[PDB]
Amino acid sequence: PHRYRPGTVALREIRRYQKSTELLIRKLPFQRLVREIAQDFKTDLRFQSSAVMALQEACEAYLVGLFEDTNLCAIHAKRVTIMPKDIQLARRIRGER
Amino acid sequence: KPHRYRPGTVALREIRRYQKSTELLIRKLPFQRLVREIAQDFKTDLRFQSSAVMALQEACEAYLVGLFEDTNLCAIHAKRVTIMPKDIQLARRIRGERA
Amino acid sequence: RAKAKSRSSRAGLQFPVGRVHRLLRKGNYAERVGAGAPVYLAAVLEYLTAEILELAGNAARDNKKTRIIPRHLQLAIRNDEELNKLLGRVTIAQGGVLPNIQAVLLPK
Amino acid sequence: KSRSSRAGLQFPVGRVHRLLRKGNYAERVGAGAPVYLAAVLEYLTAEILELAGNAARDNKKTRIIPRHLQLAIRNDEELNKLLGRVTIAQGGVLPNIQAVLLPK
Amino acid sequence: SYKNPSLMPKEPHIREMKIYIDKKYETVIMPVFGIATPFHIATIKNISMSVEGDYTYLRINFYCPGSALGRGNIFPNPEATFVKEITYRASNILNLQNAFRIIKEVQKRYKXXXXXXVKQDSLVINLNRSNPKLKDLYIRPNIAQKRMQGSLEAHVNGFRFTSVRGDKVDILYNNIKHALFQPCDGEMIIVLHFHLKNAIMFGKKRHTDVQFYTEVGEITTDDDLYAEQMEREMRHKLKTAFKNFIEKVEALTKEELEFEVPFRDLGFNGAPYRSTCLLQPTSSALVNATEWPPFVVTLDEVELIHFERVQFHLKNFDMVIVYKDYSKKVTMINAIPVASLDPIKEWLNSCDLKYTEGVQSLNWTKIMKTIVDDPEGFFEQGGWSFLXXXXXXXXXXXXXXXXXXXXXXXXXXXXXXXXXXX
Amino acid sequence: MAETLEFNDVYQEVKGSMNDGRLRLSRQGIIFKNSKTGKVDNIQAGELTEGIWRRHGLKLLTKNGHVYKYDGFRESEFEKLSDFFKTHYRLELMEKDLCVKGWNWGTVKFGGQLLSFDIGDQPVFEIPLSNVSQCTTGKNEVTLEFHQNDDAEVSLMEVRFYVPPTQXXXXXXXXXXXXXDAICIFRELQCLTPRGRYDIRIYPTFLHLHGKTFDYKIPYTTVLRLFLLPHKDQRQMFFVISLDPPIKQGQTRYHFLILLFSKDEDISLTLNMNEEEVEKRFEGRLTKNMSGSLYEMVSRVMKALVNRKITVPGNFQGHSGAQCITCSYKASSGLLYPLERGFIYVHKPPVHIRFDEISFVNFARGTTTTRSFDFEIETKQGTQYTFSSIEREEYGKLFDFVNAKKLNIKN
Amino acid sequence: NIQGITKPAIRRLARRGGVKRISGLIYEETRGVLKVFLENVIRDAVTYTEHAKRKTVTAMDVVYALKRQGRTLYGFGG
Amino acid sequence: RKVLRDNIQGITKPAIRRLARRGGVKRISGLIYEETRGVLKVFLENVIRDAVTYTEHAKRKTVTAMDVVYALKRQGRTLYGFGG
Amino acid sequence: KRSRKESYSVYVYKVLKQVHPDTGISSKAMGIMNSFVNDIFERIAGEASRLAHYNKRSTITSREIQTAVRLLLPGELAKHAVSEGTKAVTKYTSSK
Amino acid sequence: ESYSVYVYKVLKQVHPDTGISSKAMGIMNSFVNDIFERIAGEASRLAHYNKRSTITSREIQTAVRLLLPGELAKHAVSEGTKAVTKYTSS
DNA sequence: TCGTAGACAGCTCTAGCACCGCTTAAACGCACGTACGCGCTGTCCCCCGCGTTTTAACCGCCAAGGGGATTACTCCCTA
DNA sequence: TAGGGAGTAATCCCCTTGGCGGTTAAAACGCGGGGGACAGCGCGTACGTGCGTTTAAGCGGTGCTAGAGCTGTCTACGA
Repeated sequence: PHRYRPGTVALREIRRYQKSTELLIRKLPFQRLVREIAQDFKTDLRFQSSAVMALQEACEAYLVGLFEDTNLCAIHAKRVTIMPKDIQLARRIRGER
Repeated sequence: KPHRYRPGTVALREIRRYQKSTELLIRKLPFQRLVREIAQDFKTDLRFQSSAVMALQEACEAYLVGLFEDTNLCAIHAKRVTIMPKDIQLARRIRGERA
Repeated sequence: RAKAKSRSSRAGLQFPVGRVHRLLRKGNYAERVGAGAPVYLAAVLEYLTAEILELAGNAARDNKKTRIIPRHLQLAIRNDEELNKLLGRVTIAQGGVLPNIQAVLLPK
Repeated sequence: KSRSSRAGLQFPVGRVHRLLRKGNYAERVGAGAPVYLAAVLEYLTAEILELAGNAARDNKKTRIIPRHLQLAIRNDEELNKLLGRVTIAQGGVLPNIQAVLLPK
Repeated sequence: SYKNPSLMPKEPHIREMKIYIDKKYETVIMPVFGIATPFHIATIKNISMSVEGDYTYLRINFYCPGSALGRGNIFPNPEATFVKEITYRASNILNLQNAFRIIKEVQKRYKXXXXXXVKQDSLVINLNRSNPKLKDLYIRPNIAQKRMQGSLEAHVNGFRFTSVRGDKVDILYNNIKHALFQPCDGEMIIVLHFHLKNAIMFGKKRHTDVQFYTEVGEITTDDDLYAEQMEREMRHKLKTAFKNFIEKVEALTKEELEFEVPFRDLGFNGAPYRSTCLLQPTSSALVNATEWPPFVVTLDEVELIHFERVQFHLKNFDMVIVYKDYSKKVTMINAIPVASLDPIKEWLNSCDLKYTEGVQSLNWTKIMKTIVDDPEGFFEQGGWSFLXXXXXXXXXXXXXXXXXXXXXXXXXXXXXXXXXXX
Repeated sequence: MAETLEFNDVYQEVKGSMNDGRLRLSRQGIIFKNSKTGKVDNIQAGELTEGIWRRHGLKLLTKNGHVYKYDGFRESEFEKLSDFFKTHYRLELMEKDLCVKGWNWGTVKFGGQLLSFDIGDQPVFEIPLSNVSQCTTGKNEVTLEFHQNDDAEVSLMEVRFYVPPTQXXXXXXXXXXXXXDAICIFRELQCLTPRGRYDIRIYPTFLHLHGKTFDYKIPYTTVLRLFLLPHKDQRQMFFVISLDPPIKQGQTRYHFLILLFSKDEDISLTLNMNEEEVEKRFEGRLTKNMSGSLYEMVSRVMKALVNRKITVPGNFQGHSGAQCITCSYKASSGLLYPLERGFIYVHKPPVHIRFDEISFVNFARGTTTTRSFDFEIETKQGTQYTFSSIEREEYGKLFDFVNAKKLNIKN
Repeated sequence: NIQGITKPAIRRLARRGGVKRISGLIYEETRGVLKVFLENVIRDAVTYTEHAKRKTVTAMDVVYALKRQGRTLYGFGG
Repeated sequence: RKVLRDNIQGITKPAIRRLARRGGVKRISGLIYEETRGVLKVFLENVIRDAVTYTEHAKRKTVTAMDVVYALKRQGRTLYGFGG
Repeated sequence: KRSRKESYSVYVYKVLKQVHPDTGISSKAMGIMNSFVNDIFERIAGEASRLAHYNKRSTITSREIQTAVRLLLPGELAKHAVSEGTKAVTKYTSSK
Repeated sequence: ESYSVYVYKVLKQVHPDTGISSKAMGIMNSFVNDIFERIAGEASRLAHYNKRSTITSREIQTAVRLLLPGELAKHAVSEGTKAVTKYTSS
């Protein structure tokens, strides 16, 4: 009975998914959430879904750059356990605050 | 004695003192010599506005202030007292002038 | 024609209409601009600057200094929500800093 | 008969010059300015097409894809330096293998 | 280990130089220089291995001061000299790794053998005419992995949550300290929570916060307005049957068991459970019974109150519930509103606690260990006047020429040469 | 009395798994001729005073302080050897089996040649001074260093106790430990791996790192090839040592020693050895007293003690007279000094690269002039050394020096 | 429904982030900053979408929104 | 008039220290120092370059604060007061 | 041959005296505010140019400038600026 | 409209052995519109700055060297000036 | 200041939501395995501060000057 | 295709570029040196991960109303 040792799997997922461009969360809960936030000011918002995928890719790539900066915070700590302190640090040094 | 204080509590008083203040810290003559130096290092024929010199000192010390806040806010997460260039490397990195 | 009366007063304001209309003709922003729109702009900017100078005079009264220093202006721009967020990338000539103090840096 | 022929350019000086007529950036149009503009556009066009051919032959493919263009972004950092926050549809990133994350 | 010389080496492992683990005798036979000594599992810390090629190295730490006494005292004889660690070596031509990995599950089942064993009294069931028997109740902590459902049955010195399985969870009245009733007044659950005084053994574990809710939620994955009539009518009929259950257990408890009403007037979204949900007071408790777990505090054993981090742009600050019992550990409630600060302050003034804030923080369990050195002696050492401020050893401010220059700018009298436009 | 009841197959446990021998008996004494060493042991009618019947065998307690652990005797040998004893010895072989309790509460008692750890009148060992290698004390853990005689079986190496710190007492026989003689004295040398400052004293066949916390021995097995390295500004002279075997700390090893010495570590060094003695000992490389530094005359001594030449450092200057530049590798800024047979790093950690392992070097070409080129190396053993953040005027010279060493290039 | 993003999709993002040991409070932090960036782009695009006198939302609103904040996408028009 | 040298190295330690104390930095290893000399400086060279790109466009040997304004707004490094 | 220098100083100078007569001034602050207003004027005017191109419109109403305000800067104070400007527009467009 | 006809023709001139996706062409016309309007707006600014009415290659070159200084810019200026000179020859 | 740029009234088009249905997969989760963050401990260590020198930043005043602010003809460009 | 636009010509004029004789004040060196910075224990508590299943997605297909695209005719406000 084998139980795969972690980290090398994460290396393969770095080599695969940081290379790849595909969606991680599935499309339909995403789109439901898109129209869910869209209703907050106005009704009747028909969506050319190409724009929705475009903003999906844009926000996810923003998240990925944020993950990079958060991992920069982690290695600055010389640690591996992640804190939202570090995330807001990445915000304010990014220039959000 | 000569009474040595806590080495930095007087400097803390100085930090609180000067952060209230708004004036320059770079003296005009080697600064202007630097301006003439580096400008002619690009290109000669330098007739200068001293207004351009003072605006440059404002801009460069404002960039210094950006470096200071980047330094000290990394020093928040440094949990250290002595300063590393690594802080400034991450400062330029998240600043994005080089990454 | 008649006397060139102040259209600033026709907006109840300080600002000149035909001058800013010349400015929009100079800036080449469009072929044309609706007539109340630069007046709308001038009124908006007047209100904005009014909020600014009001809070600046409030902070100067907090300093009890009539003659304006740029640290009045500095703590004015630092001590806000909205325009403080809006005006981030701007610094001030002889501005000063936020004198931040850390008690974690202070010994016990 | 077009000005792309007199300038020797590939890009339409008529189309760019009409969009400058629909531009109203200044008063009048000095006719050498859209020529110089389309020349620099053709320059950077051939530049990025050579970069795309190099990224395609480094990945042994033929169809131009934005993954090759993203390799040109992430690997030729002049492009990412000019286009910092400007992003690319279906690009990915580098799987950037850092030093500490490796064993030993 | 062995208290018998006849408890011998069952195999003399001196004949093999083979290490051996013996869980059935709760010991381990180790060849200590040709002396295959048995060793108690309760005398050993742990073991690990380092590879260098063939001749690996095994450290074996033992229970000793610095390892089990400290240098706790479940073996309080430190001046009797112990062993700290030993270190074996073995090449590779082994079984030592195999006997090495056994110590893990040996200590697992050995501390399983060291079980903690609060079993309540068997409740006398009273199936009478005045028996409040309330169906459709959801226990949390659940017995199975699913949400267990059942039916609560009230008696004279206990309740009887008869499960769907029929497991009669008996909730003694001398067990409950804080009975809670969150209504469904806009809520998604309407709970009969019964905070006990005992961690009672049921389901799999020993529980004190046990709640009995009924989820009546709305949006899930599966102009007329009659489904909202259905929703209002079913919420109201269920909640009024629950009020009947309240006034019938008050006909059985005789108004002795407080269904402590949520003080949602002083409600806020705090987080001592570190999940911001509806926090509002009750009789002697702040509560978060709208979720799991419900928050139970005792206002009564509180010496005083220190608010933490009351400082600019700290909308989500904390507060030290300085208890009378410093063995009772103190929670720091995240997300305390600055708006809800002063009403809870004057509510603490109604708890006879003068409102005392602060910004600074420290290790609070360290301060618990500091005040149990001497309770009134720490009070001599400033006490909780330490929470604010009490003198120092420095100057003050002392500034100099902090004034506007006479030669400074003032573009007052600008110009009169002005006109209009064309 | 009886002549012999001979054994040729029974153990005497002599410091670990020490196998069988030859237990003959004589008419006054008891003869052990080992099957590995051949040393003749005689325990006579006056020496044998007790034999412990623990698991069984004649664990013979003489009054020597010695424990002759004869072992491999069944319960039937409890009397038929006692019938051997019944003329003059008449030995009451005690049944115990003193400590099966598995329980550690007992007393450490210094024996004169032995050491007891008594558990309720029944100790667990009396392992002799002859069967210990070294013994230091501690606080509160006395370090007993049993250096085993290279046994491939289960081999006990290090033992330590909870010993209260000689509370109204002293290290009696612990002070009566073995002498591991100092010749030359190198105190308070500043070491980077480990970070701090320690001490060194030179013994005739090895050395001792002395200090406070992590301070050990330096066998000449460890030194294998002298590595002399300068500084890029020559204000220092690094001195990095291939500690092969690595000495340890208690958690990890010490694979390579970095010594940060300035150019001003300048003192004459007294090798306390005669000129006629070093021509015997050092093969004409030192005499007694040559002046120098804590680098130069040190490395003269070190070349003498390794009796091995120098892997020459990189005398190839990269740019502006520097030996190399600091660079980022393994999240450490340090100096990549080339070698005659490889490379060496400083200061985290002591990464020694060989030339006869490098399959190729390979390039990760960066962009900005502020150190973006990256210079990785794949060796034939798979050990990749991926050096990051290199300049241009320096990397272009590194390129020429790598092609001078013919280390192949992938891109 | 902020929990429409699954924690495994976040782990997918985080190994696409290349980030290893992840606290539980990381997830809702990221959800909040997600909603921030989200709602800013939504606010601006919806604002011009109302100003564009239309209901059906195209990608030119995305172009203009990402333009103004400088978060500009290539591939679609500009 | 003078050889263009030794003025960035002419920048003294305690001036930098004063800047970092209004910067609020508490204790500093110098090795930061020369680092800073290069980075701010280059950025300065950058905007001087930009100013050169203005001033060569401006057909002058005179250097004004106007080109500073155009640069700093194209920097994102915005400043008021000195609007010329 | 006149070539008069031009700014906007006496306006805000007088409004300063409208709400703070006692408070003095610096020409430092005058440069601050002139640089500020030329900045914000440029920003909103260029965004109006952008969006007039985006709406494909030769004209720019104050619908355009109102959404350029509200897009470019939020705030209830921005809505109050909309209120004041709408007031002055309904003023002058009524020829009053 | 698009320049996708012209971009595809320049593609099949300088790399005829190269297929293309539609998103690649979208990338192409994307930075075409982007950098075109960047240069156009900065040249409009510089037409406003030094009191200028019509625009030539001097201001465009200056806007380039502001935006991108370097040697790619140098060869861009070289190609632009030689194409302008080729237009000037007739 | 005129005339055309959206405005208004129609005419016609296709797209995501609604609807029925079932397979395939993302993910909770539960206990098991795990590994490093923080506190303790120890071991240093490099600018802070005090004395002291010491050498450079800056005003008065001189001395002119030179590229630019200002206004006048004159030839040149484009929707 | 004509009338506004950029350039060459003349006259003058403000700033600073250089620099010395003074002024005073910021900074480096010598040295104590201590409060702060950084590497092993140690452990346990939060984080990574096999099997069941539990339910979400959306395509295989079709309807559809309505906001949007295209066409004809038209009117008033900044230039």
